[PDB]
Amino acid sequence: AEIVLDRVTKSYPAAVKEFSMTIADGEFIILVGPSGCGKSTTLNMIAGLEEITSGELRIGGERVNEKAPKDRDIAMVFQSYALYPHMTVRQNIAFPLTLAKVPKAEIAAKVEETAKILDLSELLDRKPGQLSGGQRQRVAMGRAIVRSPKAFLMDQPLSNLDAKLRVQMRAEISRLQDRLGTTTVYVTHDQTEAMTLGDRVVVMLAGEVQQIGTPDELYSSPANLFVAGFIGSPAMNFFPATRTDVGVRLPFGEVTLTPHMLDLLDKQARPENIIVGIRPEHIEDSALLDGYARIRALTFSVRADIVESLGADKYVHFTTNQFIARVSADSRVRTGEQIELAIDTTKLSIFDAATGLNLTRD
Amino acid sequence: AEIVLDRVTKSYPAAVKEFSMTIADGEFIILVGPSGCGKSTTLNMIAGLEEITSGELRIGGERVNEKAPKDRDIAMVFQSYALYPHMTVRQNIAFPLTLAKVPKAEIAAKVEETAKILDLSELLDRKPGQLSGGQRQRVAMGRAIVRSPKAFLMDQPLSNLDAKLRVQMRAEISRLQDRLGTTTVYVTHDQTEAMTLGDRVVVMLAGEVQQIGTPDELYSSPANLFVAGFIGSPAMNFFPATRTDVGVRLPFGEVTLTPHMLDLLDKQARPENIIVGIRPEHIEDSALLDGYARIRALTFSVRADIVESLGADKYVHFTTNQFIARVSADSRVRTGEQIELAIDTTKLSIFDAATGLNLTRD
Amino acid sequence: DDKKSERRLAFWLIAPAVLLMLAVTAYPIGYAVWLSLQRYNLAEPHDTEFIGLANYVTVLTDGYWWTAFAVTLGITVVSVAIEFALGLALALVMHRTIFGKGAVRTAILIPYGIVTVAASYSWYYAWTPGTGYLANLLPEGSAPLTDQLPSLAIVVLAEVWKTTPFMALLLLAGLALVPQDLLNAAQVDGAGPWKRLTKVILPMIKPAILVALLFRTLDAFRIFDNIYILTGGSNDTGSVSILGYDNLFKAFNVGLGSAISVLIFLSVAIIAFIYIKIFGAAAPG
Amino acid sequence: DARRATWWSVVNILVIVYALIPVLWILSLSLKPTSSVKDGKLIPTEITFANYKAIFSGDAFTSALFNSIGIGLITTIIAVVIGGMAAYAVARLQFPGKQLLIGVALLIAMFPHISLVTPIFNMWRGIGLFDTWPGLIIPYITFALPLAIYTLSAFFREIPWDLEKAAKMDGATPAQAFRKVIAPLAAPGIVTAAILVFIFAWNDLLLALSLTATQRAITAPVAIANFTGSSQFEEPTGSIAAGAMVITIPIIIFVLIFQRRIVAGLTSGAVKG
Amino acid sequence: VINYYTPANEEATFKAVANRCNEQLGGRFQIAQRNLPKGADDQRLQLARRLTGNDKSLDVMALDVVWTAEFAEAGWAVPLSEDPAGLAEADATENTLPGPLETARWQDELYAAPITTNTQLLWYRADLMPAPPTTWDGMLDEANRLYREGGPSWIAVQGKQYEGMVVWFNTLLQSAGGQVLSDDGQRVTLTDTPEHRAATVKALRIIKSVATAPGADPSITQTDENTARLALEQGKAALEVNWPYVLPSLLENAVKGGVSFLPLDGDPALQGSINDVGTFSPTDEQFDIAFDASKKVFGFAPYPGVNPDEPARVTLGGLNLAVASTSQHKAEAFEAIRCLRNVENQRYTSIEGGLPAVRTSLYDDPAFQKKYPQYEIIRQQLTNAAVRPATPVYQAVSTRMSATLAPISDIDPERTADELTEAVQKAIDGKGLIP
Ligand SMILES: Nc1ncnc2c1ncn2[C@@H]1O[C@H](COP(=O)(O)OP(=O)(O)OP(=O)(O)O)[C@@H](O)[C@H]1O
Ligand SMILES: Nc1ncnc2c1ncn2[C@@H]1O[C@H](COP(=O)(O)OP(=O)(O)OP(=O)(O)O)[C@@H](O)[C@H]1O
Ligand SMILES: OC[C@H]1O[C@H](O[C@H]2O[C@H](CO)[C@@H](O)[C@H](O)[C@H]2O)[C@H](O)[C@@H](O)[C@@H]1O
Ligand SMILES: [Mg+2]
Ligand SMILES: [Mg+2]
Repeated sequence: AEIVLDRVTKSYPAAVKEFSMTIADGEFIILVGPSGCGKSTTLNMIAGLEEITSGELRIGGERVNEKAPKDRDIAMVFQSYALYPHMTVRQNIAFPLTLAKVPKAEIAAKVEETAKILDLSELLDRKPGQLSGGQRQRVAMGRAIVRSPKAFLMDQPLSNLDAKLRVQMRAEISRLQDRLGTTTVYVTHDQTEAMTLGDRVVVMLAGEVQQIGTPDELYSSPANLFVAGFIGSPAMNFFPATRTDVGVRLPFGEVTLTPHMLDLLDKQARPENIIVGIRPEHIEDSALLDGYARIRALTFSVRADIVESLGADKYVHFTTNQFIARVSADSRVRTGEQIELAIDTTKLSIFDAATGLNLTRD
Repeated sequence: AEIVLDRVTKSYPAAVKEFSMTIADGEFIILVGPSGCGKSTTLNMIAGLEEITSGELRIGGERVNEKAPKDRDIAMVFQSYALYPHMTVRQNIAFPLTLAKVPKAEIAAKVEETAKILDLSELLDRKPGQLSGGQRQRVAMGRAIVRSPKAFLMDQPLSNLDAKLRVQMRAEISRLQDRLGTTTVYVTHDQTEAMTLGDRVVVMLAGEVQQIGTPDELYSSPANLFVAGFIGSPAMNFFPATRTDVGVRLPFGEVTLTPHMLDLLDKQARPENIIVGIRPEHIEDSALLDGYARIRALTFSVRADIVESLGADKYVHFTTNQFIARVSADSRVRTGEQIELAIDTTKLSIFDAATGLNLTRD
Repeated sequence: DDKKSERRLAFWLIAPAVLLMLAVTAYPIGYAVWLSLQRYNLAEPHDTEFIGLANYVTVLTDGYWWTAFAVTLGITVVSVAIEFALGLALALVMHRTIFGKGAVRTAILIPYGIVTVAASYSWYYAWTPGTGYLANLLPEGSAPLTDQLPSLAIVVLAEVWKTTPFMALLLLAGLALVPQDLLNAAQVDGAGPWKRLTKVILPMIKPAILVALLFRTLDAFRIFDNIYILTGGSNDTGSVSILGYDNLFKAFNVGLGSAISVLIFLSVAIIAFIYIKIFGAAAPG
Repeated sequence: DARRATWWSVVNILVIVYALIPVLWILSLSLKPTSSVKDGKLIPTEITFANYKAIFSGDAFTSALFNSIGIGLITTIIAVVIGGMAAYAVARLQFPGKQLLIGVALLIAMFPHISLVTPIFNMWRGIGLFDTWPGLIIPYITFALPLAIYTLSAFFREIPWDLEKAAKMDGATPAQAFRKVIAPLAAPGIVTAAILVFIFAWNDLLLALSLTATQRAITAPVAIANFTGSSQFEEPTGSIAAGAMVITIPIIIFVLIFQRRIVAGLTSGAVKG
Repeated sequence: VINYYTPANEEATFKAVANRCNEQLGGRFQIAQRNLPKGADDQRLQLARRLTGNDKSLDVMALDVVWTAEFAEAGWAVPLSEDPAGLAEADATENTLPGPLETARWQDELYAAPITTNTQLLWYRADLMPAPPTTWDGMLDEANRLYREGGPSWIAVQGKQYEGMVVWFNTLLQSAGGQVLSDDGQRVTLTDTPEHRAATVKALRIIKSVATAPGADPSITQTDENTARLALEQGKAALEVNWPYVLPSLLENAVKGGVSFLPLDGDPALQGSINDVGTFSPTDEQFDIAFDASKKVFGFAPYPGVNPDEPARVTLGGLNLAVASTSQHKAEAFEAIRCLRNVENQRYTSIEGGLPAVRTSLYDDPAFQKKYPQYEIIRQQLTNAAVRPATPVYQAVSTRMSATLAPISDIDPERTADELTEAVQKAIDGKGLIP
């Protein structure tokens, strides 16, 4: 149901701050936060575990807190794996369902279909301990896929699998939830899974949330200059700047463009110190089209020596420090300062250090 | 030193069946492969654990295949963490230092510098039961980084960490090994971290190795038709073909007419069930001048209706099966009859069935 | 190497244990069987020679031994069976506590250190018509010690109360091993407070009950103290250990006391065999 | 949270009453004069302490309580230490834990002690120290070993295997994995075989009843049985069931010391990925 | 040096006597008492396992009177006629009460010298009974008449399934002729001739109608002698037969409120004392007034017989001394044993001891009657005293003769005679398993 987490907080002899937000039914939500940022603790709390300290949580219109974890019909896939060592995998998958409607003419098909889904149907003999990581993970995930509860709570559910297994699980994990079944709280810091699956993503840091938008409203218009420099693993590099509205600045350069976005920046008294926030995916090599049909694309890149290959398209360690730009595969460069680039000066994230709310979009 | 594995078979029915290769000093060997193909078993058989059945390991001028694992001087990080749940993180990292050489004036600073490296200085005196998952991972890596040992072995040492911290950790690991570390085997699945660290990768499926080439000659020119569908994450080789050396068609039209290497391609002279295997990172929209600053690169005029908008580099699913294609962000696309897809006909690497090598680069 | 480097350690590791266990117990066992091989009386020493299995065939062909056997067995299989079911609850209250910081955790363990004679006289005085804190609670002139069945009831109660801190300690020590994440996932997977037990917490300690279900049903099989000090043989209630005491110490009939000791060594070894075979996972395997 | 604090305060007295009222009746017998020992009345009237000053008459009970408080704290130590070696070698090792050592350590303890006493008596007669601690200690240890073997060989093989692996990797010789790796995790597995051995060798009266002669090593549970109040055929309830309230002091201040190492859930080193 | 062993129940008196014969007597050779446990059968087991080992020690030792000589039938305790031309048989029976000189002979010679004797005798509440019964068939008849009151009809005996049962049954057996085994140690003369059988069935019918008496109730099947000494002290018993300790017991107990319904609050002379565990030695005057106050409600009489005033030949007890055969030197033991039972030793052992001593004419002087005012009767209970059955093995036959009598209730007199006799036979021939 509509899980309304109104001002939740845990403490320790400090782990989450006021988590005021809601999660409607049917839609996803994907937490993401650097490392130890009240993330698995939020799931432990919204489950029956980790009794709250602030004093509010409402699964649906109810007032369900300090209640037994059993009476909240919530499934879970922990960061760790329970994976009861004495049972086999058949029983590990049938456990949460056999404490439910019993008839054995149901489990016999259920623990077979939900094991062919995760590609395990051939491995229904061994017991945990005789299984590798990419199999224990799948079994732990199946133990919550098989439940069909009123809420799926997957906590880093697919961490160590291969690429094609991951791209098939990301398919059959939403091709399953789309029928019905949950307001799921997915947890992952993968930067592709939080963009292809969630209907509403959530970035957080040390408890406090930052942005609760959609997987595109964050890549395009990020607020508070941290989700800005966080999502998009080749993180948006940050050049300094001066106030100078019309032509703002560059580390080596001042001429800029796009007055079509200063109509609202007109009303600003922000400190003159300004971060310009250019994402690397917007840069090209000027030896391709000079940016656009218009030759002028601010040919500025000079010093690049660390050209990491990465196959599909390579990364130049752009230095005017320690910036990164990405150029295409056929780019004829190998540790040579002949890579005068072309940035796109119609889209970029002006910012400042104090409040960093320079989103100024929509 | 020089770890020379020769036909290291293990099974208990199975496991890795035939593993024959060498690892000289200095270079990594980043093992990759799908879940349940045997990587952890390989690292264990290298470290002595899980005694090999019919193999002959070798390290330097001897045959260390039955010696005690204690007598090899080999650090390790497991899939699991194997963290001592009572020793506070301080002693938990200082443990290997408290086994052979114990000058406390040195141990009190080595562990401090190490905890500074891995961003653990704050949560340094705590027991690994009140830590997070990422922090447990970083501590299990810290227990192996501060040893200056005779060799390395790492088994997904950064599985659950944000990309931001992940890239810094990868750069630091590269620096450390650049100082000195021999045979830093590195089992990992994130394709973006198997092409920037490993100076040589080993793709394997069900024990048997596939290729031991550099991570450039692996993505550019794949072998055995599997290391093409496994690396290069959104890979695609679903296209059938029908050879007509001058006129050879495709499910869309004339594509492959490349006499500058077609000589070897015809020298192959193999069954007519060949596969072209066109990457997704080269199918494009109708924006750039086609061919190579030209036209008639077979604009596909595809009719699919599936778009994934992760970031500013979208993926279109096109079937008219289940093909995929990278597309620049500027192409305003939707779920209707839409963009004519143009493919550059210079990077094809045509495959063939019933033998499944068709390397076509030699 | 490792094969040699582990057994060369293990032999010198178990050397003192088995060495001491064979230095002062092999010859006594051999002598206790020798005394069974042939008639022997301490009242007339060296007045006897080899007789064979006469002692065995005469102890198996009486009625005074099957009676002392169908009582010790009928007491063991009802004392340990209730002791386990009560020790589970006692260990749970002893482990899931919030105030049991030595408050209950040791007040549940002092009733095991009380010496057996000073703790059997307590029950013998407790149940006497006229004298005893509870014997007066019964109706006028009850005396539940003169008749058979109430005597068996009180002799099994004085064993339950005595040895409950022996299987309310192993089922706790071997229960503090169960990791928290397992019980946590059992909790979140739709399992109450009982369905958790026998499903996720019990099959883990299955090698921790094999020590509290195999080292009790030996001692509670050779019950001698709480049945001799407490109505030692009235109306055919004597156990088998009292029958091995009477015919050996207070009769000097060694040639038969040794046979009656071996005849319960065998009958308890069959129980140990059945228990080791029924549990699978055990001490050696 | 009074809900889980009233149930847990009633089921915290309905045990400390059940397991205490006999150890209150023994006290009531111990604190009564020799005229009202047999009128019931669990709460004693006219309480006096003649029984304790009676048992403590010069050099009667002190030399039999020292000879036990200083023999238990030796049999426990030497039966856990060398009784843990074979346990660690049968649990975490391959060959020695055969069906021979186990099949012998299973028959040793279970054999009835009654028929076994006289051979040990006539052995210790002319072989060495018959009526002192080493003559009394060795049988205690030899009959307590199987307990301290089956209580450690079942809690020394429930340590997660990856912990042993991580101990091997760092280069820890087996004299250090047993000291800093596998021991503190089995702290609730050692303080449960260092208490049972103590309670077994502290209140048994089948061996020390015949294998002891004089004030030199006459233990308490046997110098507490042969008491004479005033007449031959009588039970000095002022000295039996009233010296137990003194012999139970160490078995209180020992459990109260070793109940700390029984700490709740202690291991977080599991799969976690 | 000679180191005689004595039970721990009466050991301080023997320590003082050992002193008075080792240090007070000339410096010939010292003596000690390295005692042995008080289990009363544990002691026999310990002595047996010591003498079997042939350990050259344990010169002289104290053995109970029931181990007449069957202890020394294989040669454990040396006879007296094998003295080093000493005075063994000339002093151990020069003149000693005709009773305890029977419980030391084996067949035709003595193997020991008795030091302590003990005889049962009725203890009746002199308050409400001026006619102490002298016939068992009238002894329970008195209680039947007395049934009007609720609890004085409790006949208190010692009939628990232990040595008490046989030591109370043998009195009644021999009080009408016949011996359990025989005048020797080969046969079982219990029911052979009708003369013998005319008595066993009446003994069984008197030991049945007292336990199924109109006033007697349960707790009489599991009653040893302690219940028999405490039923009279509580106030719910009128007849009870016990050893001669109960008079000192009552006179030192009923001071502390545990009275037999006589007031005996305690004169402020001894009440003015906080006397330690032992409440003895009030300079004999508080003792005098206490006994005089207990005179009217505490009466005794010679043991109640079954025959027409042929007094019941009681079954005596005590403790004898014997020189062991496990000593390569024994002359010193034979010399010291007769200095351990002499005038002063055997005077002290009862004057300020517990066990009634035995001498030629000790029981007939003002030097003895100051402690045992039942001496005029205890010196006659020791002449026609029916010893416990002479046997080459005792510990076996008794735990079968009492096992047959374990459920006293419903013994059905006329039946169980044959079962008891065949049980004794199976005990005496060596065939069967002891229960
Ligand atoms: N048992 C504990 N005792 C004290 N502090 C704790 C404990 N468990 C967690 N914390 C605190 O909370 C943090 C863990 O929060 P959370 O569960 O969200 O982390 P996580 O999601 O596992 O981390 P990550 O994904 O970065 O690995 C720790 O870094 C610590 O600051
Ligand atoms: N203890 C065991 N007993 C029997 N078979 C086992 C055992 N452990 C592993 N296996 C077999 O090995 C297979 C996995 O091989 P291995 O452990 O080498 O893979 P891995 O490379 O660690 O896996 P992944 O790549 O998914 O992390 C299992 O599917 C199983 O069949
Ligand atoms: O501690 C009292 C309980 O244990 C007793 O165990 C003793 O007797 C056993 C044989 O009968 C011996 O094996 C053991 O060594 C003794 O300690 C007894 O078994 C129980 O009846 C007591 O309740
Ligand atoms: Mg986490
Ligand atoms: Mg693996």
